[PDB]
Amino acid sequence: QVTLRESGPTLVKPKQTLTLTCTFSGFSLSTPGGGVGWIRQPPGKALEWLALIYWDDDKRYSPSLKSSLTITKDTSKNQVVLTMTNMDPVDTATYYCARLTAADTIFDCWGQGTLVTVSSASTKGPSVFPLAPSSKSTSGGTAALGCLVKDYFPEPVTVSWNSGALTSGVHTFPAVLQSSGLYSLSSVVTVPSSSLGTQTYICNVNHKPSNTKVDKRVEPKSC
Amino acid sequence: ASVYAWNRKRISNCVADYSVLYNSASFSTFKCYGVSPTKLNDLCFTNVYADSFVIRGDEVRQIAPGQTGKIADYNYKLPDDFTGCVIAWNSNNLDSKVGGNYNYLYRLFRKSNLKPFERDISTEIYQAGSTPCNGVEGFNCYFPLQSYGFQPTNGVGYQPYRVVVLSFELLHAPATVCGPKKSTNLVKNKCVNFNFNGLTGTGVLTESNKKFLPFQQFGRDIADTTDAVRDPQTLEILDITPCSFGGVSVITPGTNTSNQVAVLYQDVNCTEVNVFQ
Amino acid sequence: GNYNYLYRLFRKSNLKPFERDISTEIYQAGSTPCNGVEGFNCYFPLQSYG
Amino acid sequence: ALTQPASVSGSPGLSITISCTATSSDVGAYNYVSWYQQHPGQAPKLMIYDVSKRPSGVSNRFSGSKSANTASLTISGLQAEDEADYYCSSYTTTSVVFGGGTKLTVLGQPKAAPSVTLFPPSSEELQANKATLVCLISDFYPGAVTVAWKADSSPVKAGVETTTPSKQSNNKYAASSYLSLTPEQWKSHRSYSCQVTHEGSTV
Amino acid sequence: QCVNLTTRTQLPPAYTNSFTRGVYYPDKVFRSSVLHSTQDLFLPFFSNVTWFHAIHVSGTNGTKRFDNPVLPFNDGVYFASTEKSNIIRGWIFGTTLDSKTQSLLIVNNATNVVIKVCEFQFCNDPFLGVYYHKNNKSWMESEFRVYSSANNCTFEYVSQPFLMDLEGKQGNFKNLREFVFKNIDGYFKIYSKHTPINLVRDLPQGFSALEPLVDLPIGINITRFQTLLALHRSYLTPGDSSSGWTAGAAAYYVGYLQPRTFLLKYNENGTITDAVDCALDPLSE
Ligand SMILES: *[C@@H]1O[C@H](CO)[C@@H](O)[C@H](O)[C@H]1NC(C)=O
Ligand SMILES: *[C@@H]1O[C@H](CO)[C@@H](O)[C@H](O)[C@H]1NC(C)=O
Ligand SMILES: *[C@@H]1O[C@H](CO)[C@@H](O)[C@H](O)[C@H]1NC(C)=O
Ligand SMILES: *[C@@H]1O[C@H](CO)[C@@H](O)[C@H](O)[C@H]1NC(C)=O
Ligand SMILES: *[C@@H]1O[C@H](CO)[C@@H](O)[C@H](O)[C@H]1NC(C)=O
Ligand SMILES: *[C@@H]1O[C@H](CO)[C@@H](O)[C@H](O)[C@H]1NC(C)=O
Ligand SMILES: *[C@@H]1O[C@H](CO)[C@@H](O)[C@H](O)[C@H]1NC(C)=O
Ligand SMILES: *[C@@H]1O[C@H](CO)[C@@H](O)[C@H](O)[C@H]1NC(C)=O
Repeated sequence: QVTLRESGPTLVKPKQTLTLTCTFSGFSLSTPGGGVGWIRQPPGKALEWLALIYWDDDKRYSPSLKSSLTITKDTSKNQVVLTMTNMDPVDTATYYCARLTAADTIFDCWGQGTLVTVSSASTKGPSVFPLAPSSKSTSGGTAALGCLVKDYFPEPVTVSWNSGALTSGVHTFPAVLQSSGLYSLSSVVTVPSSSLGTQTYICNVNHKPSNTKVDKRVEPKSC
Repeated sequence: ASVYAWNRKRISNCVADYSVLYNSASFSTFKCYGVSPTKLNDLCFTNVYADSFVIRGDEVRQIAPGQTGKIADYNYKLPDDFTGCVIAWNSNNLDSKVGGNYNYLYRLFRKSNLKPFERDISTEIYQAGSTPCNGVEGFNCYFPLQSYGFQPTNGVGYQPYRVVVLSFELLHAPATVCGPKKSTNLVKNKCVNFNFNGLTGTGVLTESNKKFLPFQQFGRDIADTTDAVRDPQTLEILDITPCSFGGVSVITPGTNTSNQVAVLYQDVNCTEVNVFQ
Repeated sequence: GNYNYLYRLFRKSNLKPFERDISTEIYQAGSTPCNGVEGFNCYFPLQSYG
Repeated sequence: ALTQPASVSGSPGLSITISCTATSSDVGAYNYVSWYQQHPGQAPKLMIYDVSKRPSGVSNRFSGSKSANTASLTISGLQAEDEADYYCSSYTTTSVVFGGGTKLTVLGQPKAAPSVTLFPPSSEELQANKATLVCLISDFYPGAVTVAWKADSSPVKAGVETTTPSKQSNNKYAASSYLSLTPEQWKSHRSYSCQVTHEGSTV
Repeated sequence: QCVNLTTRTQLPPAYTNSFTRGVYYPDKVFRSSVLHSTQDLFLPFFSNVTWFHAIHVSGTNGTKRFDNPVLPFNDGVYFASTEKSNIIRGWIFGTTLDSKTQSLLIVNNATNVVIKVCEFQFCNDPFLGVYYHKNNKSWMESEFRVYSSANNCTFEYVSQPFLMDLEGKQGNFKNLREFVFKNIDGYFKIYSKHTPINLVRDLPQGFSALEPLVDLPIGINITRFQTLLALHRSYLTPGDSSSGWTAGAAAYYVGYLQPRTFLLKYNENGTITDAVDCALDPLSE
């Protein structure tokens, strides 16, 4: 019954129109009390409510951005579009699609979390490059492989090994913006160097804005 | 709906089980200003009348016979001899949006008086004085239909309360709407008091071979005596025979000679009560 | 309203002719036991005339 | 304004009280309160929906009620578990506010030693003008420690102000870092010291 | 959709004799070999009943007798139908019949007997009808112009929906369904009995019981009587919407009743084989 699918462009231009399509199923905007809404939350900050589409087509807005906040609905397509006009540079946050099932139950359902950044920098290509152990890579025994990627402005990226097959024990921890202006993150999956050459290791990069599905296998490389 | 456009849902040919509604204990209040809360599930009426309107928690007492109120004296009044019942529950669960739910309506400014059971759709502007309106929203003329806002986190006196009126009106037509007439288990080959829908009496409920008509249920004899009826639950012929009775005749000799007796249960096989049949 | 005069609303069964009835136990209506707590289906048997 | 304290941590298995402010007339009656629990990297979970009653999805020892004007979710039984950020939420007269947040942590954990592993780049990203000496720092519970570099020249930043704030399944926050260098210079440098400092074990 | 279609050449209606007709079950009691008598509203034996002809002759001269008038409903009526193509399929009642009293819509075109106790204002001369379409080669119902200002309704007794044939063939009568639309103490007691017949222009003689169909608990006032017949219109026959109607061949023997004691004779199986009028020649008394 909970089929919340948060979508929308992440890297947007300043003073643009943001589109957040939240597809769902099961419960619809017909029974009273049921209401879909979006909650703004910056990375590492608190939460704040922005829009709340109700069953009676009531577009309740917040006084913080009352002039620029707009949201529509679609009962047939089961998709709710939040049109945040005049995207300010400070509006960089992680939106969350929720569902007000009733007045007492405050936002029972919750989405996944789509990070939306706003700037003038354009998108860039990925830097998918394996991390093979070297002669000076043996410190205590841990010499796991990696899929370090850099030189890309859009922050939300996901690494899937073997298209979600070898994802057992993945410890890929993302990072924040560096001093140059490019993000970077590597995979810390728990895979020793013993079972490295017999199995196929291919980290399929998932870039949403640029839509580049670059694939690169991993083999132990020499000097 | 609201108090301004309270509808009427009249349904006939019902088996209205009010016992499960009284045993629900989910609504806020159930005390009704009519007949007693008990014994109403056995009295039979012609048809039931249902209404629908919402009033805030501060005026939930204005749906009683002999009450005054700015909301009730112009939207929905009570009859002088109201004998039905009124049920209300807390509606602040699914019908109260943030910022004020303006879906429901209300009307408090009326120049004329309201009569019991009088649903009006009066939408014209009202004049609070002598000067005519002539279609203006200025002085001495106010719109009666105002916004019935619902603050989701307000006091109890402002929370919505769905109210329904169940009038038990009786007409000249035969009674049709009444509740459950429960039954019991089947007893066979025993003198027991039966409580059938049509007949009530005592006797032995046995089986037989006679077959009744598809529409006929009961059965009589030559000298107007019941012989067999049909079970309302399962289609079957049950022979109703009067259980063993008779007269006791004490056959005793002269009390001067002896003091022993010998009772005689007349016209009984005496398997139901020196034995010599 | 003189609240000194009050009457009993109802009871379990009908009172016998010429029989005293001085009780505080509330009527247990419905099916859930009241357990001496006043609330829904546990109204007080006595009520003032007003 | 549902202002909440930063982080009121306590011993495991203790009924530590979480509080947010009075929520005055801007909030009408404070009758719809729902505490949250947002794990780092996932969506928040509802531990309670009403003043006292909790939903049926995450029914656990998460209990709490509002005494006079403030709510407090008291957890006694199921306390020795994962930690997250709490959020008391309620509706105002015309709007819905979430207030601040309470990043409640579980104080008390045996620390032994972090992980200092050097991962030189392979011969795939060197010739592509993307040489990077990544350093893995993990195996430490309390927060994300600061990485120190003393590679015989000077402590250089080189873009390590990340700390990767993301906990794993073992609730161990790793403080990994990276290193941006010149296009092609491998034999001219030495082993860059990545001896991270940790509370309890400086090495 | 109310336009008046008289197109009738009326003649003094004849009357037939009730050869031991109009006997139903006064209650639901079962009795074997009992001669119990009661004071009921049965139809008296050997009594002149009203006859209405509804045969459209198209021979040398022919006649277009199509009678459906109002009949004063005192206490009841003994309705018969010596039809062969199921023409008569409607029975409406009422006191004034013009949006004043609670009326009835007991009719079954081809689906089921829809007992809808509604309070519409039906117009003065309603009529049903079917069409003999040349594109389908089937007798389907396409005319339901009975009521015009449909109002709210009070009771619904829609039975199981079925499908008839509506074959308006000619020949010999082979079906007879009798009904008693009596109402006492606000109980619209309905009786029914389907008996085969083989006749041309005479009422079948003999005795036949009448089993109750339904007991409506509605207590409205019934002081009139109106029938709803079927118009088997066709495309081969000329005419217009006011005169191009081709009636079938049927007749209903309506008859008024009165309080009269009767001597019922229940059989060993539980049915009424014979009965005595208790008011006929002194032998019956
Ligand atoms: C009444 O219910 C019983 C229990 O199943 C069943 O055996 C019987 O046939 C029912 N009678 C009806 C439906 O008339
Ligand atoms: C009394 O009961 C016995 C039991 O079988 C039976 O044989 C006997 O006929 C009964 N008496 C009479 C008078 O029928
Ligand atoms: C049919 O006749 C009635 C009364 O004779 C009349 O009121 C009605 O207008 C007529 N219908 C038409 C269509 O003329
Ligand atoms: C009464 O019935 C007889 C027998 O058929 C008939 O000759 C006579 O015309 C009838 N009279 C009336 C008034 O119906
Ligand atoms: C008869 O055939 C026509 C096609 O000419 C079709 O439109 C119609 O639905 C069919 N049935 C009836 C009842 O007219
Ligand atoms: C609804 O039924 C009542 C009951 O007879 C009647 O008085 C009223 O006119 C009906 N309303 C409409 C719109 O037909
Ligand atoms: C109609 O029947 C009712 C009983 O159901 C009776 O009270 C009333 O007087 C009757 N009216 C007429 C006009 O027959
Ligand atoms: C009575 O019912 C029996 C049932 O078998 C049947 O054989 C007999 O013919 C019936 N008698 C009649 C209908 O007169």
